[PDB]
Amino acid sequence: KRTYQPSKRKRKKVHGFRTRMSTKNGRRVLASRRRKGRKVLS
Amino acid sequence: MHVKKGDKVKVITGKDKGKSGKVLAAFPKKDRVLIEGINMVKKHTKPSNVNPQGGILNVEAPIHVSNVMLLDPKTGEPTRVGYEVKGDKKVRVAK
Amino acid sequence: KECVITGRKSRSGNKRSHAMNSSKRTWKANLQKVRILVNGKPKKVWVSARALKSGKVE
Amino acid sequence: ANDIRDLSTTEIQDQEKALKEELFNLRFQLATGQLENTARIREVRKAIARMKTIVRERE
Amino acid sequence: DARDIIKRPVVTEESTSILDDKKYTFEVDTRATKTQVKYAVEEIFDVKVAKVNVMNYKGKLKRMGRYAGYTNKRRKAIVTVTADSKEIQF
RNA sequence: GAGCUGUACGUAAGCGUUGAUCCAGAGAUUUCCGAAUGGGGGAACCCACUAUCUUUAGUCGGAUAGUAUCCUUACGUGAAUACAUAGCGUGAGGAAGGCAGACCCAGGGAACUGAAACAUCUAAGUACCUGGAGGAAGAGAAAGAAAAAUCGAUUUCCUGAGUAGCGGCGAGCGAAACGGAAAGAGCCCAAACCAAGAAGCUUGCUUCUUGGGGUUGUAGGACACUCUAUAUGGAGUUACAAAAGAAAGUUAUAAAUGAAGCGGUCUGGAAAGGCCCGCCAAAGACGGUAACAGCCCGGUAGUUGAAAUGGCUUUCCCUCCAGAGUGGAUCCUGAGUACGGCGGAACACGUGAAAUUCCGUCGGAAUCCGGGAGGACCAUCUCCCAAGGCUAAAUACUCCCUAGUGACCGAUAGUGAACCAGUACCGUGAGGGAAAGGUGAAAAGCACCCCGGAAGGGGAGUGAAACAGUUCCUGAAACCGUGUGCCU
RNA sequence: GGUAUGAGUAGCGAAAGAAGGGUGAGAAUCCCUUCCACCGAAUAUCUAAGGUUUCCUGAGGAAGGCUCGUCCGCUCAGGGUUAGUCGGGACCUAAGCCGAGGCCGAUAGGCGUAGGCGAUGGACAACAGGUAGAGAUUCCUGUACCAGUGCUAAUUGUUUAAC
RNA sequence: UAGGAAGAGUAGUACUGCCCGUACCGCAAACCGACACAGGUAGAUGAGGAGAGAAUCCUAAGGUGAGCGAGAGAACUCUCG
Ligand SMILES: [Mg+2]
Ligand SMILES: [Mg+2]
Ligand SMILES: [Mg+2]
Ligand SMILES: [Mg+2]
Ligand SMILES: [Mg+2]
Ligand SMILES: [Mg+2]
Ligand SMILES: [Mg+2]
Ligand SMILES: [Mg+2]
Ligand SMILES: [Mg+2]
Ligand SMILES: [Mg+2]
Ligand SMILES: [Mg+2]
Ligand SMILES: [Mg+2]
Ligand SMILES: [Mg+2]
Ligand SMILES: [Mg+2]
Ligand SMILES: [Mg+2]
Ligand SMILES: [Mg+2]
Ligand SMILES: [Mg+2]
Ligand SMILES: [Mg+2]
Ligand SMILES: [Mg+2]
Ligand SMILES: [Mg+2]
Ligand SMILES: [Mg+2]
Ligand SMILES: [Mg+2]
Ligand SMILES: [Mg+2]
Ligand SMILES: [Mg+2]
Ligand SMILES: [Mg+2]
Ligand SMILES: [Mg+2]
Ligand SMILES: [Mg+2]
Ligand SMILES: [Mg+2]
Ligand SMILES: [Mg+2]
Ligand SMILES: [Mg+2]
Ligand SMILES: [Mg+2]
Ligand SMILES: [Mg+2]
Ligand SMILES: [Mg+2]
Ligand SMILES: [Mg+2]
Ligand SMILES: [Mg+2]
Ligand SMILES: [Mg+2]
Repeated sequence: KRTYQPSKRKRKKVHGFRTRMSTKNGRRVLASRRRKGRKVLS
Repeated sequence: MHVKKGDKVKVITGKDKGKSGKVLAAFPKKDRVLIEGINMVKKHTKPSNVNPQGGILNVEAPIHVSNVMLLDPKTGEPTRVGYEVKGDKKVRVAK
Repeated sequence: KECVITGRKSRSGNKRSHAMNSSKRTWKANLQKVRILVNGKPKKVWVSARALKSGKVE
Repeated sequence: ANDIRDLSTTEIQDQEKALKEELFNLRFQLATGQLENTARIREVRKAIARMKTIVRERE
Repeated sequence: DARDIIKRPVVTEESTSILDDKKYTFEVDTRATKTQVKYAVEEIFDVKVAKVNVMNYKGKLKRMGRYAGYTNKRRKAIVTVTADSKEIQF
């Protein structure tokens, strides 16, 4: 039994866009990933 | 460009220098120009839809415009070109 | 959490040992919850003991 | 364009309808592989656009 | 409008095989409800619609030399016209 | 002004001198997500209500608009509670979020490290977080600097000076004024008092509102007195009050015109090169063109140019405006302030002999005969007038734009990234993060034949070259082979 | 970064195959047949998660497949997923999360009331046949059910109270 | 029950019923394990004989012969008698 046990919902609830937007530090992450020009935030 | 399709030009550089002809096409994006009977290439053509028998076709390939001078239809000489405004539209003039 | 009159509030500085070790601390205002009329309407607000001294009305 | 400006709003509205129907039938023929002049499509699209533009300029 | 709701007919071995069962297959707007399709088809073809079945096709992943991407998501409607209705042509 | 329908080494249908494609200004359209704001949500989805149309025989459908929260404000309604007030509703404004990791101000604020250990100290008020944000910010018109018997707001640069100083007097930290420059600009309140109200009983006196007045040092103002202005003049949206518009000029955002060699020969695949002749030059910039071009092309110097939009500068309009002198009877001149104790911090200055400045806490002046500073403090002298506000320029930085420059790089360099790179890939995630440029002048990109299922090859042909053959300039070394002169 | 050496070496990942016929340039390895052998509380049949086109058909055999390959979960084209009743939403709430006002707090924020969201639970109406290259309680035939809507017809209310 | 109320039910008849998912794999070569990896992966069903049994052995339905082979039958190693 390996460390990554996938779940569509858990993925989005922990790491998803709305969760990132729900906190100041999550918004910092989005700002940082935009500044670096990532294709994919969240 | 200083020449357009239908103009008679002299060729002034290359293997066909001294030969004159009628500009058949102009490719202004590439500053290239197709002259009748100039820069003839041998295209090794597979049979297809157009040219169904195929064959080694002798046809014209484009020359860089800077290698043709406009033939003044008056004196039949190569010339540089000016621009003069004649009432309505501007027209090319010779030297 | 600040005096509504004077703006007094927490500010930081050093605690110092006899040996001059420094460690961060605050000074808090001597804020008191009191009923005063802010915009005519009386309500409970933080006011500094200093601001209540003499002037101001509860 | 100048010809469109001649027409009344209501008349342009009816000219649009016709063009919308035309565009629909072109796309239909195209999907059934019964359309040769495929350049017609873009013209009609542009036309519709032109007509909406004039109507919006009226107001 | 109704001709924005119906995009184009769907001409495949499957879609053609049910043109005799009075079942016509269309590509419709991806936001269009099957009710919007039922009234759209009635406004364009002057038919009487019995039922409209609809399915969402997600885009298919296609590579063309290093560059990979998705074809468009589609909404496909199968419109069954009543037994007394006129037929659509194709 | 003749071609055009982006790339990219396709087919098709078309468009264009009745002016296309293309270039610049203005406008229109601008799905959904996102502060996201009708409610919800696992971003790019789901589900409504209220009007007003619309469709159907009616459900079922469609279109348009409105509907978040808080703050301020007006108007309504309105509990316990009688008046009220909270609360609730509606209408106006406003905010929200983002970011140029820069610069700036503020709140909060490390540690490694140095001190050859380490605790005071250093690193360092740095990194970082958070807030405010502005094109700059901050500072700023003396309760200043000084000690000539004098300076006149602030800021930045040079200098003073590694000085004076601070410092387990260790490591280290380290000024300022004077002098020299850049740039310069000054102003408005609070209060006496005056007028007109409202609110109060202080009941004819006080306390709030709006206007006038008024701004400074042995003084200024109020206040009396007089002299001239009541826009004659003056000033202005960069402070000094604040909205407005016009016009002309200019700059930017597209462009136009623009001299002179097809010169003769040589080599060559090709001449811009050699040799020999000319010419233009306010143009011998740069680039391209089959090798190196002032005279071939795009251009270049010079000279013209703008319908539209924006910027700037003048001028007009428009708006706004009182200044001198003479008297110090009386009045006013920033109060929980200044100062002080205690605890901290900032000052180069580590509590010291510690002035000066700020924070928390407590105590707490004088208030014109008054007050502050000159590095404990007192006296004298000198200079200054705090506890209110505003203020351009010289300064800092560069996500950007335009024009350029380089004894800067040239594909392992230079950006991580010359190439569809923050991509692929790795990671649950934050985050980490590559490799990879060159056919030819032109595709002229190898018809045709031959072996082969193809791949691949050999001919033929194109080309200057194909040992330039679609990852194709050059093509080193390792390494892998075939052949053979000498040896074994 | 390239290329050696080790080296034609270790390894080629649990397992039963055989022949005949076919296909094809080519066959231990693809297709068919027959026999044989293996699993059978599974090595069968469903379904959820997760994956996301791998599914079907035709063509292909560079690379991938530890060999081969005519084959393939690979490459290239075209296709393919049908619901009032199945599962989810237009219903419900649990833990938990958010949270108007509010309370607390250098900033940032933390907490929390009303109110929301949130299944792993509650509620909730469809069955049997057929059909097939690729879906099927979804398509078709038959027979139903749930919720609505009008339209005809009587029936009964039409301000003392049917509903 | 508080409230609201002239339309309500009954019968027949014919219409109306949205969005999302639906392919395929799913004890696996398609999921988690870098692999076409002896591992891991919740739930429903899970036949017969002998049997208490879902044990065991052999079988049914159904599924499969497992992506290197041909020989050889030394040492040695492993797994077995
Ligand atoms: Mg993973
Ligand atoms: Mg469906
Ligand atoms: Mg919304
Ligand atoms: Mg040391
Ligand atoms: Mg010229
Ligand atoms: Mg020659
Ligand atoms: Mg050369
Ligand atoms: Mg050159
Ligand atoms: Mg003092
Ligand atoms: Mg002290
Ligand atoms: Mg200090
Ligand atoms: Mg003193
Ligand atoms: Mg004190
Ligand atoms: Mg002194
Ligand atoms: Mg001193
Ligand atoms: Mg004073
Ligand atoms: Mg590089
Ligand atoms: Mg190189
Ligand atoms: Mg090469
Ligand atoms: Mg060996
Ligand atoms: Mg061996
Ligand atoms: Mg072996
Ligand atoms: Mg195996
Ligand atoms: Mg068993
Ligand atoms: Mg398959
Ligand atoms: Mg192989
Ligand atoms: Mg195959
Ligand atoms: Mg049915
Ligand atoms: Mg709860
Ligand atoms: Mg609750
Ligand atoms: Mg819910
Ligand atoms: Mg199936
Ligand atoms: Mg299925
Ligand atoms: Mg496995
Ligand atoms: Mg288990
Ligand atoms: Mg069997």
